[PDB]
Amino acid sequence: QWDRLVLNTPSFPSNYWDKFVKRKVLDKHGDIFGRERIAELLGMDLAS
Amino acid sequence: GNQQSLAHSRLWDAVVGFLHVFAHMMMKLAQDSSQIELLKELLDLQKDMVVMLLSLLEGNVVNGMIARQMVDMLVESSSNVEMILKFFDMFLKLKDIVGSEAFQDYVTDPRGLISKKDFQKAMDSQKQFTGPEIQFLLSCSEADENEMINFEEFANRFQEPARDIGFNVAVLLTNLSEHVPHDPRLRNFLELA
Repeated sequence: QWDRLVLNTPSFPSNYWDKFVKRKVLDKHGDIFGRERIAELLGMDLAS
Repeated sequence: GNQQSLAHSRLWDAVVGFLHVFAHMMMKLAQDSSQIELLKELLDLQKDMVVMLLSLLEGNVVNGMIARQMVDMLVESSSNVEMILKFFDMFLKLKDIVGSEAFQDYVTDPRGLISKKDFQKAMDSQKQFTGPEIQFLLSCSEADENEMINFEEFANRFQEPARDIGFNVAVLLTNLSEHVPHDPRLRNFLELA
């Protein structure tokens, strides 16, 4: 429950080699859960 | 004696012919909702056919002659087997997509009826079926009026009658894979199933 906070924060992948995770999870679960839903959950902007 | 006699008999040819007829007949009977009983009886006949094969493959050693003969028969009848496996997996993924949330927000109907166009868009968004598969699924779908489709009934229509035949096919494929290792042709069927 506590880890739910950094899902949408822009600085989620700090102190970790992969800063492109959010994109990987988007490309992995976009079709099933919904691209817009994944974007809202992870705090990303598709156009940006 | 009996197993070897069947192995050297012309039974295989009959098996290939039955596979062809089954593969085309299930696809045709799926579209029409008035032939559900005929489809179920056809599935039961196919189940008994798979049981006989399983029984022909009783007590065989690793790399058995009968095992290689049945693998050769399968690769001879590859197309029909692929059609049957595709028939199963299409409805499995249809059930999963119906349960999925994307279709839930696509339908936008309290009555539980999905339009043909919206169903096509939802499938194209899921990106799991090819275009001909979309057309065939739409054809099998039964629209009561104004292209309103009852997706729940459409998904559950072919679940129960096809459970036994699918399990028998899976058991046969597992037995063939575990008793005939290092066969490049069988891996194609294993990955398609």
